[PDB]
Parts: sequence; C-alpha cells; structure tokens
Amino acid sequence: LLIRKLPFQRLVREIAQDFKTDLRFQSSAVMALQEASEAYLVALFEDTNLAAIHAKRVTIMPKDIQLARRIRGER
Amino acid sequence: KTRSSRAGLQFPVGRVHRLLRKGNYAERVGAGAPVYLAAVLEYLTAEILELAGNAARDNKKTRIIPRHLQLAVRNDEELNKLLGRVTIAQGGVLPNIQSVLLPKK
Amino acid sequence: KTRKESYAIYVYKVLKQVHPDTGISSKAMSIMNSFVNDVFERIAGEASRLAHYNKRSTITSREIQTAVRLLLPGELAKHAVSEGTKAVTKYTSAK
Amino acid sequence: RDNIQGITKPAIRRLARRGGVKRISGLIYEETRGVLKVFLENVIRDAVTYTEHAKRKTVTAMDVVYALKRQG
Amino acid sequence: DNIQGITKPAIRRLARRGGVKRISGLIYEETRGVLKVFLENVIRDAVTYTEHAKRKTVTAMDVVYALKRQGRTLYGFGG
Amino acid sequence: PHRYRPGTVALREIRRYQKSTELLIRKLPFQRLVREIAQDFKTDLRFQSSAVMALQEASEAYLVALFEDTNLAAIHAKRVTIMPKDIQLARRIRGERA
DNA sequence: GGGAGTAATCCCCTTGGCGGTTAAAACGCGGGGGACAGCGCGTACGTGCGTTTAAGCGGTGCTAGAGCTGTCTACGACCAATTGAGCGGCCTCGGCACCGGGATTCTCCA
DNA sequence: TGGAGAATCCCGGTGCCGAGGCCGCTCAATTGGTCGTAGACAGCTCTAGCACCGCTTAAACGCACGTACGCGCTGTCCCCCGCGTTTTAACCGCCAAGGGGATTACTCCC
Repeated sequence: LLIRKLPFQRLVREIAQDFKTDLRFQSSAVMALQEASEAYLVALFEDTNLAAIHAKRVTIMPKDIQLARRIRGER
Repeated sequence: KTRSSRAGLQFPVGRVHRLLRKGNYAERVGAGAPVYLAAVLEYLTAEILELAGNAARDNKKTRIIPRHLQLAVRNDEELNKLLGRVTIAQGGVLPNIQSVLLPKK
Repeated sequence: KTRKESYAIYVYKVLKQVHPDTGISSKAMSIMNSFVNDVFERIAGEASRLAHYNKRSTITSREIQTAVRLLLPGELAKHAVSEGTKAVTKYTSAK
Repeated sequence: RDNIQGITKPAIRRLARRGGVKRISGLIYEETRGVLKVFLENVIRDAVTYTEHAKRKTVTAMDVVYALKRQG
Repeated sequence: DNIQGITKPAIRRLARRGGVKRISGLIYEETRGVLKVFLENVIRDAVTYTEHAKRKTVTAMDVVYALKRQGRTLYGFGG
Repeated sequence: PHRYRPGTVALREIRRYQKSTELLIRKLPFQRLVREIAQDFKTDLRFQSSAVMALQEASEAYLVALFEDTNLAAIHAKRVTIMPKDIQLARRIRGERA
C-alpha cells in the first residue's frame, strides 16, 4: 500500500457524509475502495507519462492530465 | 377503464407489463412497476422532444430531422452524459474549431 | 404482413402534447423508438439485477426507483423520480 | 473538513513512481486531488444507493464490488 | 484488396469533419489499418450471432447486438 | 492570378463538413470492403442493405472520434500537422492497443 | 389427440451485369510557412539534512444493527369472457429541398 | 490603409413525395374470481463497528542549494497545400437469374 489507511478512510467518511447521515462502513469496504483508487491513479499516471513523452518532455504538466482524461473518455 | 388513463399517462402500461413478463427479468412482477416505468419513459421523452423543438425553432424548421436530435442531445450536459456512448444516424458533429488554429493575424 | 410493435403513436401524443405545431420524420421516428427501447432495456436489466442481488423474486416500484437513481445522471433523475411517484400515487388512489 | 490534503506530496510521488514517472511538476498535486475526488464521488453515490435500497445502515464490501462493476 | 478504395480525399474529409487543418501523408495507411481491424472485429461478432441464430443472411439487428456487445451502441437501424 | 493564403481553405472545408450531414465514403467501395472481410470468416454469406448502411455509420463515427482525439493530441505536441504518432497515442490512451 | 417431418408455392429480396456520363480522384508543380535542429539562460526541481507529527499497533468497552427463524395475509400467478385500442391499407396536399439572380461579406494585396 | 473578386446568404418560383388522418378489423388488454405462497412484520441473538487511550517509530515538512532542462529565439529546408489539368470509377436505371425463409397442405407417431 502507498496511501496511508487512516487519511483515506477519513476522506471516504467525509465524502459519504454528504449523501446520507450517520452512515457506517465495513473495514473490507474501505480496503477495497483504497485498492480501486490506487489502481485508477496508477493507470492514469501511466497514461499521462505517455502524454508527456509524446510532447518531448520528461516533466509532467497538468495539461497532460487533461489530455489523458479527454482522450480516455471522461470529462 | 384503461389503466393508462387510470394512472394519468399517455404511454401504455399493459404493453410494458407484457414486455416485462416476456423478458424473464424476474419470476414475479408487481403492479406499480409498469406505471412507474411508463412515467419515466414519458418524462425522458418530454426533455428530448422539448430540446429538439427548441433546436428546430432555432433552425427555422417545423419537422424534426435527426440533425436536430443530434444538436439537442449534444448540447445539454445531462443528456450528453446519458447518451454519450450512442450515435445517431444522419446526425453530424457539433461545430468546434479549436482556438489555436484560427488565423491570429 | 406480420405485426410489428412500435412506440410511434405514443411519442406522437407526447410531441403534440408539448409542441402543438410540430411535425416529425420517419427517420427521427426510428431513432426516437430506438432510444425508448434502449432505455427500457437498460432500466429493466438494472432492476432485474437489483431483484437478484437481494434474494428476491419480484420486481416492484422500489427496484425501478433505485434503477432510475443509478442509471440517470443529475437533476433529470430527481425529476423523473418525482414524475414516477406522482403517477403511481394517483394510480393507486384512483377509484 | 479539508481532508483532501491527506493525499500528500510523497504519496502522489510514489503513485507516479510506480507508473514510471521520472519528473513531476508542482501543479500536478492540485489536479490529482481533484481527479481522485471526482472518482470517489462517482463511486460512493452508487454504494450509498445500494446500501439504501437493501434497507441497511452499513455499506458492505459487496456493495462496493457492484459499485465498481457499475463503472467497468 | 479493396482497402485501397478508401481514398486519400475521403480520409481528408473525415479529418475535416473532425476539424483538422494540416495532414501528413503517412496518416492514410494507418487509417486503413485501424478501420480494417475495427470492421474485422464487428463482422466477426455479427457472423457469430447469425450462425448461432441460424440464418444464411445476416440482418441489421444482429450487427446492432454485435455493436452493443462492444459498448458502441447505434440508434436508428431497428435497434 | 489570385491565390488564397495557405490555411484558409482548411477553415472553409472544416466549416462546410461540420455543417453538413451526408455520408462521406462512397457506397460501393465500402460494400466491396465489407464483402471481402466477410469472405475470410465464413463462406457464401449474404448481407442486407441496412446492415451495410449500419456498418458505414459505425465506421464514420469511429473515425471522426479518432480524428478528433488525434487533433487534440497534435495540438498538445505544439504543432498543427497530424502525424501517425498522434494516432498511435490516441489509440494507446483508450486501451484499444495492448 | 396434437406437435412435427416433408414438400410445393407465391413470392421478396439479393447479387450480378451492361452502357452513359459526369462528378470526382489522380497527378504535377510553385512555392511558402511550419517542423525540426541548435543555443542561452534562468528558473524550478531532485537530493539531502534536521526536526516535528501523526499513523499504526495493542487493548478494551459498548452497543448498534446484520442475520435468521415463525407465521400468516394480502397480492400476484392463472383461467374464461369479452371487447375496443392499436395495428395495417390507402389518399392526399403541404413542408421543405432545389435553382437562380442579386445583395452581402470576408479576404488579398498593392 | 481601398478596390477586386470570389464565396456565402437570402428570397421567389417549382414540384414532389411522404407525414398524417381516415376506415376497418382482431386479438391481446381488461373484469372477475380463485388459490397458494412471498415477503411483511416481530422478535431473538450476538458479530462487528465506532470510539478512547497510549507509545514508539517511520514518514513527511521545511529549507538550501546545485544544476537539468523548459522555453524563447533564430536559421534551414522541405513537404504539403491551392489550383490547373487529365483520366476513371461511382452511380443510375433497369433487367434477369435465381436463391431463401415464411406460408399453406398431406401425413405420421407417442
């Protein structure tokens, strides 16, 4: 694991507070959430790496991230 | 008498019940489910026909062509999100020229 | 000739109920029919899987409401939920 | 409140380093927190919907599993 | 081979609908290849559903289900 | 002899082909292409005309979406010309090529 | 007693072809604006060091709420009767594409 | 910078063919009743989740600093566009062979 467990479960509790009050969570639920988020960001950073190497650079810019999410199909 | 008038809709409810029964989605099917589903389909039809009529009035037409449906679905954000992975035959593409390609003289 | 079921007269009723002075072509008829059949299949399949996931054998109004909540984005989902609840309530309260 | 800063600079650095990124700017962080927030907003609402329709007050792991299968 | 029928100005007009100002000459062969791959997958799925459903003639609704298998759904051809 | 500057006719053609809606690839070469591809899988198969029209529509949609993605990738590389590396990048980001 | 094998059929649609012709791709060239290569700088980024903070581990207490059994009752499968909404055949007259003359509007270059 | 000039918009006449009512059936939707059980509800148990606390130690914050490359500028050269000209294949209109999947009848077996 890369992201620490307690900040990520604090974040998922804070974002689930906005949709239903007094919501309780299982521990394997937040572990699966952490694993899915890390897999998403690793795949994203690989795509932005190809975007950065395309434009003759080794430093990644945010415009690489908007290029990756635009070409990938998201908004 | 008929249950579409009883619910207060225009879409059929018995046809929706028969199509839910045929498709084997579950072993049992309730009574309020085709009423709710016909209401949902009628309301989605209400936005798309509203926005298509707005497009046709913009383009000075009285009959809706599929180009006006394409323009209506690709302009509203929620309808473009719901119908993102579809395509409309004889539709065309929204006008979008990127700014850096303009003749900046 | 065989009988083919379409939704053309009902969407023509909806179109004349909203914009009273507007026509429609047969091609646009075909795309609009395809839209309503596809959203029928999508909401129906989502409701079917929610029926299966809770060890339940019946499709009710709750399953269709949850399917509209999952499958439709934005305020369009909330307004469709309101329309469905109003139609179901006046159907049940009818004599 | 303001707990999006828990996704810190070296954690983002390791997430890029597993992906093979060599050099990272300073404006990368303020965009990747936004992308992670958007992804979590799109998952947790489906998890909440599944938990509410089953008439439960606890989000189980299985609800998360079907929530992720929603997006594919 | 009939892949040469997809001519140079046809890909030029496909570029112009997508909003392309300047086109290199090496685009065209790659475009022919990627359209070959896409059509090969689609007709494979269509003949699969037709051979399972047992007719000699492939109908449009079968390739609509083939496109719906790929998540590239089409409206307006009986779908 | 009057001559327009290089670049204006591209703007005119982009506007004219984004405003219109009629199909671009001619019918009979695409018919020959789909028959030749179907020759490889099974033999003596026959097509409806609506099937061929649907394949034309799907090919148009896929290639215009691919060219829009290629154009955005080309602008990101600080150029105007599209190049085959832009197409390869656009297909690698989607995941169509492993 | 009813589903199904076999066959004749009236077609309905598919594929192939043949000549006109005419838009449309193919080609060639002039030439010019962008792709590409190289240099300068200065600015931002990796690395390292010292410190400060909080994550994780253990330990426990309370109690909400998932999970399951018992029972029944209102609700949905299911069947006979019937009947009007919704399908298809068909007639038309208007909506909209097309063509042309002219006004309008960008654009080039001297 | 203003005239040339070509591309675009715009309104009047043309016509054509297709959307939309109208008529007439017919068959699945509606009424009514019957029965069997799915889930609504009650209630019991006791797993798992939330929280309070402390302690140790790895991880991050912060700052200095050297320098690697991002980007702006300039030269070059080349290949791609605009347009004139030449050949060619899509299309069109119709015809003809002819195969093909649904439509009746004739007849058979568990």
